[PDB]
Amino acid sequence: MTYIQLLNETLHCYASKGSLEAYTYIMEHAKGIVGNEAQIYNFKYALASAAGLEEEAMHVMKEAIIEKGFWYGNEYLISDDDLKPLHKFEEFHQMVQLCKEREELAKKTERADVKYIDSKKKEKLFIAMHGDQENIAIVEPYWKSVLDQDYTLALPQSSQIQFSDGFVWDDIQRGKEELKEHYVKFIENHRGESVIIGGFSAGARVALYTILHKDIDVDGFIFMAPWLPEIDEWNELLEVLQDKNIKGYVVCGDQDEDCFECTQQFVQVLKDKNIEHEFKVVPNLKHDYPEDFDELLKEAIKYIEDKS
Amino acid sequence: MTYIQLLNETLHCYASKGSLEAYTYIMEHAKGIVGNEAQIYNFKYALASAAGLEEEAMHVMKEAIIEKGFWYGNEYLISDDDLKPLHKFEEFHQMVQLCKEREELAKKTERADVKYIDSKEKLFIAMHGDQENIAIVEPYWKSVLDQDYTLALPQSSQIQFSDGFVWDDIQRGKEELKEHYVKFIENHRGESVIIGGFSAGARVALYTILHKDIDVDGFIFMAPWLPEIDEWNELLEVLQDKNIKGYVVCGDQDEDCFECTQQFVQVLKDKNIEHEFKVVPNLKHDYPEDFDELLKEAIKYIED
Repeated sequence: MTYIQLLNETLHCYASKGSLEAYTYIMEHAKGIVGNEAQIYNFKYALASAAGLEEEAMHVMKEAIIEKGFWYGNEYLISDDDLKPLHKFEEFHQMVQLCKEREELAKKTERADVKYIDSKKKEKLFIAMHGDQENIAIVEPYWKSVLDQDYTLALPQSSQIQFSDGFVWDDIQRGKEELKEHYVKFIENHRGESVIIGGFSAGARVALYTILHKDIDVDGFIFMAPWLPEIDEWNELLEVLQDKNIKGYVVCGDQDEDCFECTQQFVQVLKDKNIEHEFKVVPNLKHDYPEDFDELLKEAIKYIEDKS
Repeated sequence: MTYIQLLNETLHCYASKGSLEAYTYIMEHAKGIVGNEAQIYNFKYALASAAGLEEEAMHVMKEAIIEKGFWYGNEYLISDDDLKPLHKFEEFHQMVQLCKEREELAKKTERADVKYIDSKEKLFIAMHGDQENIAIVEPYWKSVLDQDYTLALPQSSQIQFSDGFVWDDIQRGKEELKEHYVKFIENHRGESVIIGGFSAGARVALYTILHKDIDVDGFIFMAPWLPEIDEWNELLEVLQDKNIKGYVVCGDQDEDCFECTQQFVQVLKDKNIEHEFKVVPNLKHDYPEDFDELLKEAIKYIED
């Protein structure tokens, strides 16, 4: 029973039954209810006085005003009809005067006040992994549209350099390590909610390796022409996908001589291990992203965590 | 044509046609394409050399390495078959040596790097009812944080009794409401803004909006008390000017506010203002017990 329910039912009871019953009602139900005691006491002694329980009303009043130090309107005090039976008492005039004082003071001191309760800022993260012989400039354009879904985009670059501005994921260990380093650093000074990791070819490889070694907690993954040459060797580790409930959105073009094979073998295992996912083959496309890839990203994200 | 399309079609052309045609292909399509130039130059001179255009290849190489300062793998350089025709040239050994230096340096210096590209600041103002305060109203509007909204709970300066505040003088109310709001936006740029209220609280909220003292995207009233709804006929026009959505809720046992709330909803229909009224059965002058769920819908509706 909330403060308002108590107050509403009490009033109802005043009309329904007498002032006596309503007094009896609030006596029993007021206990424990938080809100504004002053208002609760006013109701109590007003009902007491109205019902004819003059003595009860006086000590209720005393407590409120004397013991708890609250105050009520002067006009109300000297004009509420329910309180007339109390004017006989001298203690009553004492309270009146005591309240008047507290009121005059309280009114000159009126002032606005406000309480702000700032939000936590649901920070979402998306990590995209470039392909071999790429870098951040080259992979950014294809994953830039994740900001439209309120996602902070992290684009990691491998330390394994092959030529000026060209980087690779050959050594999948350093990759997994770095990927963890970046991820740890990010959550340490944040600790976000949703996390989706995306990748292209070898990029997608390290992404999947990392996830499976539980080096990164992810809600879903979005691979584009992933290069997964040891898909059979990772049969045991793929279990991790069914014990943590992760959604996968995989895309690959049917003219991709290097990645349609491994991408379809991978999808086969995802079906065998009943992992919620969705594979999309784009006709005529080779080893490149589809021209309406930013639209697929919209679906993918919707699917991944928007849905559930 | 993207960097990848260029690179893929060029290779395709190498297999389809000769190394000469593929060279010719990349020459005309590379122009303008953004993306790793080093990789683009490698393709160019490698195809040149392979095709038999040794001289062209040399300048291509020179530019890339000399003029633009890029470098390539030593092993690749001294082992790619397509580049063998270049070993005759002394300038070629110069490049080799120049790259070896830049490579040794670059490889001892390998290091991870990452680029972050960050992605609002929303405000919600709830107005307590007469004879209430911040403690009493907070519980019914606390669930707006779940929708990424900063919650502002203003308290009227008009005190009636210990910890009991009222919106009698609807002018001071409008004033204060503006003061709080101004102060907040001067240091926040609040994108979305929704104002909510209960009874008299909702009244000041509406009065303020209409005097354009506060820009709001929507408003959520609970059992609003609007006694001069007809007197505000002219000022209600403002709701059709900047296009605001309204979500009004009221209980059918509310002796004091079901009248005015329905009259108000009537005007909103007459003035064709996007809105949605919801009557909760059996409810008196109090919030519905599943009110935090209605707030979810209301906000969904409003921002949509």
